[PDB]
Amino acid sequence: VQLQESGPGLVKSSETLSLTCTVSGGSISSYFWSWIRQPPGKGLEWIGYIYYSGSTNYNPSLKSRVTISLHTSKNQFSLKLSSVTAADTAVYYCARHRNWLFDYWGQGTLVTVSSASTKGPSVFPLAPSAALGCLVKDYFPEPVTVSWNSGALTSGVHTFPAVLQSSGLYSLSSVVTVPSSSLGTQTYTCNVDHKPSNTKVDKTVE
Amino acid sequence: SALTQPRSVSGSPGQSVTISCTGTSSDVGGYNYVSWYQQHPGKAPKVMIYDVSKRPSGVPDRFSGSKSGNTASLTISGLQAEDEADYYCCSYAGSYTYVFGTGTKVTVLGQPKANPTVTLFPPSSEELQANKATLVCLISDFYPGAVTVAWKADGSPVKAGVETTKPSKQSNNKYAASSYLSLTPEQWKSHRSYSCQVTHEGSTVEKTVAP
Repeated sequence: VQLQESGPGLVKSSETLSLTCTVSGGSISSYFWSWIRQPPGKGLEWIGYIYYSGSTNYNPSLKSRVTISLHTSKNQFSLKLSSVTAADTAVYYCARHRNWLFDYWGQGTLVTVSSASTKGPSVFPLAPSAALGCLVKDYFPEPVTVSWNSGALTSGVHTFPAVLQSSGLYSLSSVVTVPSSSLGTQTYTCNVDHKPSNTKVDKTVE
Repeated sequence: SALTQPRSVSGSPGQSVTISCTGTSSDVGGYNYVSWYQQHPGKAPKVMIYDVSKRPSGVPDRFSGSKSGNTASLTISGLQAEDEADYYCCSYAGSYTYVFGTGTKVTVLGQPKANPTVTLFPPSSEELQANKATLVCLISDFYPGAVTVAWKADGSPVKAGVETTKPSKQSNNKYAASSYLSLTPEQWKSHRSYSCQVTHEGSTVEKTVAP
């Protein structure tokens, strides 16, 4: 049994999230068929399932917002989650459920919830008082790249993964650890490139 | 309420680890319908144990499961590289419902343990002029790749406005994580101090800032 989630990728805030799972290698006219998710944030969260008969049962905290339905003519089952917010951004997994366990899982699909349109970042300095950096705040969509001194500075650099904030906009940071006595003699510049908004920023830190 | 697992466990190749999974009499303690799932990055979770102690066909017998009262345990003997993954427990919770645990990363130790470097940056005056205030806690050069971050305002817990990233491998093979406390300039001004508290391998590193 193989399961494959399909879906919109991006959903606006307060819209309905709809996903489908197409099953191959066996029939959805046997057993239970379930959805589970994982916020980039937490572990797994069971959403609910549907028995092949059409009978459903949902996570008590999601029940009021959830519908799972069968589409047997295509060996598919679906999820509708109403009025999504930032807390619903997650990888959504479909899985077969049988004999008190979840025996076959899909690989999952990321749904991002954001009503944002394209926006380039504000880049703020993270000045030293030796570590220093750049806060690349409030951009959409991904991705941003960050270099330091146009590529010339690499040792002690790390650019962290983006967070998606409740605003529906992303932020990330990039930090560099440098020698204490370099602060007077040498400038440190983060080069932030956001292709989607056609924005490049060079910010020189303290 | 998600079932309670530890965040991180680790052991060397050939050695053993145990992962606990603590629920209640309504779930873990109420039935013998406890299963465990292994998840590699970007892969489908795989059932490793079901009904507390039973192994699916193909799963090596080095994986074993037990339960006492409200706590289930998964034990992985003779660790091999491929056992490095996230593991989740799951229980039947009554009235046709299920609850998953919070997840444990299992690390198979291939390099030296290391505690994080932690740097806490206050909001810049430039950001404050933009009418926003972001505290930025950057956490680098740790192994194994799992960390707990707690924010404090005047020493007491904060969990509004917190966003933390999952540890990422750096070019030097150690791990990095970031955390953000997002607030308004008046909220930033409404406390005497803020602290980012990072727990790793039973050790804490705390940095504090003030306006």
